[PDB]
Amino acid sequence: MEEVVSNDEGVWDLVDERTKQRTAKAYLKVSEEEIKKFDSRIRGILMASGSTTFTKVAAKWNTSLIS
Amino acid sequence: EITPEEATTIFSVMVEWLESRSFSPIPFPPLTYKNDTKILVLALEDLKDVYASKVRLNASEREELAL
Amino acid sequence: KIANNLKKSVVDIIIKSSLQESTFSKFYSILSERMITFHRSWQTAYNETFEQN
Amino acid sequence: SYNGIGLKSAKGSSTSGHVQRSLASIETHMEKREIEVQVSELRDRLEEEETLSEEQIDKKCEALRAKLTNEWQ
RNA sequence: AGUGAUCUAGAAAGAGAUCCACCUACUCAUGU
Repeated sequence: MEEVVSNDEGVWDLVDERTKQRTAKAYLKVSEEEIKKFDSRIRGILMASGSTTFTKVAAKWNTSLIS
Repeated sequence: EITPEEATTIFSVMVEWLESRSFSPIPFPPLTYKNDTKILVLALEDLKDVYASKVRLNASEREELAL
Repeated sequence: KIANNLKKSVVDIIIKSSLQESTFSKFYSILSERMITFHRSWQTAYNETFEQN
Repeated sequence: SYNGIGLKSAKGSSTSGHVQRSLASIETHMEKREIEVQVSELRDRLEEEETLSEEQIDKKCEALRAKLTNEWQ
């Protein structure tokens, strides 16, 4: 890297286990397959809720959101 | 689709690995196996993990819960 | 758009809310770095709050 | 999308689309040149004052060159 | 020394097996 910039929460500080120094930054993103799987999961939450109570729709949203 | 020579090389490298690691084979579980009821209660807690929260039970799920 | 008469208190809320959590997260660092790079008064506020702490 | 930042449409994202800006962001050579200059000057002089014939000017120029050479070792 | 960038929005009839995380937990010998 040209300029060492402190970055977002989604980066990882890769400490070298030899010299105990942060020597690399692993940047994280969520893979597109898992994003499409989460979209399909929220779509399944909508679709299985034909005639379902509102609290159970909220609990399904909380379950998939926490997951 | 597997040729016999491929199958013999597969079996040869598996014998080579499992003898390079000095791997003793897994025995059949005896009549008086030591950890046996703990393996059984693990394999049944694995099965009741499906049936702890659900309400709608068909013939097969009710039958295996009785098992 | 907080004036100078509350910026030290805002930095103290940022400190005392970073310390609520179980472990240290980078969120408060990224926050404080952008706050320092915005204006000189926030940098003087972080000087005064490190000395205060 | 003002400045190419915003959405294609507010419809579709189900957001407000309220995009707001972030407040967080050599010596020998020289000698030679001199000699050349001198020669040029001589030529000019000749042109100015009685040197329609070439032999004269050429002669004088040659002499000048020789002198220059003598001067520089 | 910082402005500024703000979708939605409801009526009729019809439909529809739901299937899953928000409370901690262990120390007497009356004698000889």
